[PDB]
Amino acid sequence: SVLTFQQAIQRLQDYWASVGCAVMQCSNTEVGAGTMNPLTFL
Amino acid sequence: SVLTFQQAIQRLQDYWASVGCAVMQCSNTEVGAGTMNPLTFL
Amino acid sequence: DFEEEARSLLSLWLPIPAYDHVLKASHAFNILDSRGFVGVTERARYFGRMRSLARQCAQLWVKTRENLGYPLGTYQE
Amino acid sequence: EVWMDGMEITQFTYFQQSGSLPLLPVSVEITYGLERILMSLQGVDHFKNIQYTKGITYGELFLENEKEMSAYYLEHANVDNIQKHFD
Repeated sequence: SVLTFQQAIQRLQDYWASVGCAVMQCSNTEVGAGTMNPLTFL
Repeated sequence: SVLTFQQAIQRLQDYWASVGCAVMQCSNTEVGAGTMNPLTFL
Repeated sequence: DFEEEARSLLSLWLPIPAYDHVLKASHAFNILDSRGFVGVTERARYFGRMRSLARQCAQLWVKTRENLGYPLGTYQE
Repeated sequence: EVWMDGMEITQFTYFQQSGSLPLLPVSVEITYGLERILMSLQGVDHFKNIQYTKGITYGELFLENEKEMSAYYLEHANVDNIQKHFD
């Protein structure tokens, strides 16, 4: 087997790292959603 | 080839997860070090 | 205070901190809505102020990046 | 502290006080620093050449944040709206 939470991240990151995406860290200030991050809006 | 900057993390935090450490996320307040994060001083 | 600071920073051609302050300005409005001390008439005022600040902050990043020559690349067709 | 080929890369500590009350049991703290390691493991002298992922560099992500947060923390930080926030 049963998937756990801390390895779903490890499977969702090493996959998109092979397509060509560049994985980065999370936000810094409390974001009210998942879009207002400066890494996506700007 | 050589280790890039994200592979360093993607290997450190899975090795230290094979040993048995939980893998949390950082905080969301500005700190000067790590030993003052809420979950290693408290 | 955060709104005024964001406006002042944006007037100095400093995009990243100006937008950073907008996030902690917009968090305060949500926490105010959570408690329940925002009426039905101030909602429009708050939304208008926030959207005006966001609109005038967004069109500064494009003007800031064009002077650097677009180091990452350029899209055609 | 751990020296790999002359470079200090890591600190390694057993804790004994925290706050002002003694510890029981004692903790072990290991703290890697991941930009003083990557310059050694890669033959690079200036951080803005560290390869972040295949294609993109570290400078080309964090350079202007390094450059214009310095002007804030260093010259233009309003210094009374911080003296009030402290209290």
